[PDB]
Amino acid sequence: EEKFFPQSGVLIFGKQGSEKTNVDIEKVMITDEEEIRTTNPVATEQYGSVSTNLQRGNRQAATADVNTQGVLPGMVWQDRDVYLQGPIWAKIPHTDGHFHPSP
Amino acid sequence: VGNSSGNWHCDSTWMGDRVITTSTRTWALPTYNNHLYKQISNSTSGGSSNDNAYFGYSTPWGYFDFNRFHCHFSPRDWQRLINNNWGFRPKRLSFKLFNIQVKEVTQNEGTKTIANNLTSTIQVFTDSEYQLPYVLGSAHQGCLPPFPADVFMIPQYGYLTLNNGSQAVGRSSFYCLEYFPSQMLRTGNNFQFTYTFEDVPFHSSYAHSQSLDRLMNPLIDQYLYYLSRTQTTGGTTNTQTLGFSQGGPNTMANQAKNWLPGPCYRQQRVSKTSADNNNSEYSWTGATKYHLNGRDSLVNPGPAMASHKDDEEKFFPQSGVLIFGKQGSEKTNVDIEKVMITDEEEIRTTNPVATEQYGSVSTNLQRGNRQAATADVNTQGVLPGMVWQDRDVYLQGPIWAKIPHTDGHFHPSPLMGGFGLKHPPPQILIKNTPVPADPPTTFNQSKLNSFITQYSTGQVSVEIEWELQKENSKRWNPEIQYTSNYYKSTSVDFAVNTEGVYSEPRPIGTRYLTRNL
Ligand SMILES: O=S(=O)(O)OC[C@H]1O[C@@](COS(=O)(=O)O)(O[C@H]2O[C@H](COS(=O)(=O)O)[C@@H](OS(=O)(=O)O)[C@H](OS(=O)(=O)O)[C@H]2OS(=O)(=O)O)[C@@H](OS(=O)(=O)O)[C@@H]1OS(=O)(=O)O
Ligand SMILES: O=S(=O)(O)OC[C@H]1O[C@@](COS(=O)(=O)O)(O[C@H]2O[C@H](COS(=O)(=O)O)[C@@H](OS(=O)(=O)O)[C@H](OS(=O)(=O)O)[C@H]2OS(=O)(=O)O)[C@@H](OS(=O)(=O)O)[C@@H]1OS(=O)(=O)O
Ligand SMILES: [Mg+2]
Ligand SMILES: [Mg+2]
Repeated sequence: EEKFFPQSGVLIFGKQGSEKTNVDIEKVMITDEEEIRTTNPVATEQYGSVSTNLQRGNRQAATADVNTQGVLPGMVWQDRDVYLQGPIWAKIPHTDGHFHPSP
Repeated sequence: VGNSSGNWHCDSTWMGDRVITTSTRTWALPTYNNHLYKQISNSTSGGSSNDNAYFGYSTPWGYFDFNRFHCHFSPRDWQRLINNNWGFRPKRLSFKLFNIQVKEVTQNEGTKTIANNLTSTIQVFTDSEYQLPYVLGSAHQGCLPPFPADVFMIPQYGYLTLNNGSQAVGRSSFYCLEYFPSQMLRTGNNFQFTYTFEDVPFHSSYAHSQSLDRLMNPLIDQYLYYLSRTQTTGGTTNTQTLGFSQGGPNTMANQAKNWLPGPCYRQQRVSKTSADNNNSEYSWTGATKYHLNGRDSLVNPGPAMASHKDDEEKFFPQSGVLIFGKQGSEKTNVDIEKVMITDEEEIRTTNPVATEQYGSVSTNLQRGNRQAATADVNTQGVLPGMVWQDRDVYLQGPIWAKIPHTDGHFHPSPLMGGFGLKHPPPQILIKNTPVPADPPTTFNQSKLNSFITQYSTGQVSVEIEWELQKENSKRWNPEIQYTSNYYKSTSVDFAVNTEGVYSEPRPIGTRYLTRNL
């Protein structure tokens, strides 16, 4: 699925000589993430499917779809890549509640 | 008898990075259930279903309720701490109870007389191993008098175990503290012990200067682009094109950010005015609640959230924040006139608004034939890239809590705000020595029930050492501070009405000092 990519999911880098607006795909270099398809799901894709209520001998068994999700124990992933044509490090917000402050 | 136990030591001190304070007060200790245990389950409930099920007992003993601030600190000092330091935590603690006085009481023909019975004694201890159900942290009332001169009584003690509504599973334990060591103490005999905390992140007592959405410079743009043109507004043939833009000093909303708002949970937006609320009883129905073993229940005093957005003073989460009735509030249906609802117009920088939606996500997969769907997202979970700040302090509230000794826990920061500990300060329990009344002259197989109604008093000492972080910021402009309104009022704030009974005009938070995010 090279054609499709997250609308705002990844990064965009215009080749040398790009104006400020409405430039075309001809100029930028969109970041393909066909690499993490091992651990991390696809944002453009659904995530899972869960039970809707409680099937029974009279009422049919429902199966709800799950697009958005949260985190739970038993989950492992890998943050975004590097892209030297991009940022190198970031700044963590000095607050109290933070989690896996990976950029 | 011919000697007192300990002076009255109750003041505050600011040695700088530390601040020691203690509160000396007096109490009273009445007998209970006539020194008898009880089995309190939904058999004494009288109404509730598997929703308010409870199976526990009632111990004749009592415990201490000093888990608050307005009862440990004075108003001014609180102000002192708040307006000066960014963060703080508790370091050391001590406890002393003495000058005990037992007074038996006879009741001859409605004509009762209170004499003194020094011959008696008392027994009290502390649960270090945390083998007893931690009760505090539930923020039950009957706390130390948020005032010094007034004395009070120690609340009885009762706990609960696993239960199947009106009954209990075998896995429903049973406890009896009288199976523990207790510093048997007679009058004239003093009592003291010592405790120390462990490391805990200082409650971030500060307000942020910027916001997640606005932490980026304006004068510049982002060499990074984004999809700002799905179609081509080149006329009436708005085909499917791909225009892109960068960090517009105006399009900063569409700009690029690296962090994300903390987790959330959708609440029901109510209002302080009446006519703004619909006309239906959703207090227990249209409310935000969870489910557990059928025992469905609320999901607050809180969540990890901020009350509302800008200029929405009228609306507040239904059950999102705390509620504190001014001095002199009954048990039910009192009106908004009495309580002091907690406004959270402070965290609108990091944490979203529970009464508000959270986000909006793609529903399926747009295409040239089928339209692009956009689903709404009220509830959420947590993910990397999320940062927030737990609830505030509210000295008219809890001070710390108790972490459940389990395996799986996460950011055990309390939902009632405050501090959590894997090994919290113990629970103090006391009882009056069972004085068996006149026993039968001849033998009897049964046990003794007859006693002498008696109680005692004494002084509660509690040294709380404190750590702090003061504002070192170069905020050129005068940040905001908290101060009693400088005008003239009839009854001064936190003052004693002409009847000695004093109250608190308003609740107080910490996030005051403008700390750069
Ligand atoms: O307790 S639960 O609501 O969770 O559900 C299990 C039992 O509830 C029923 C009936 O309710 S009861 O008053 O608690 O006994 O719920 C299911 O049916 C009720 C009304 O149905 S019924 O024809 O009288 O049995 C509906 O709603 S409600 O009770 O929640 O107000 C529910 O269905 S619907 O999708 O709105 O049509 C349904 O419950 S649920 O929404 O799935 O939770 C009985 O359900 S049943 O198993 O499907 O028949 C259960 O009791 S039972 O008599 O043993 O069946
Ligand atoms: O594989 S997916 O289901 O995820 O979707 C992409 C392709 O599936 C279609 C058709 O299905 S196929 O049998 O796998 O080739 O799904 C979309 O349409 C199907 C039935 O449509 S169609 O007219 O025969 O093309 C619907 O359902 S289902 O296949 O899941 O049972 C879906 O639509 S609906 O909302 O229920 O009406 C729809 O898929 S989805 O629910 O969005 O996942 C084709 O979809 S399309 O791109 O919208 O046309 C895709 O294949 S395609 O032939 O290349 O288009
Ligand atoms: Mg239901
Ligand atoms: Mg589908």
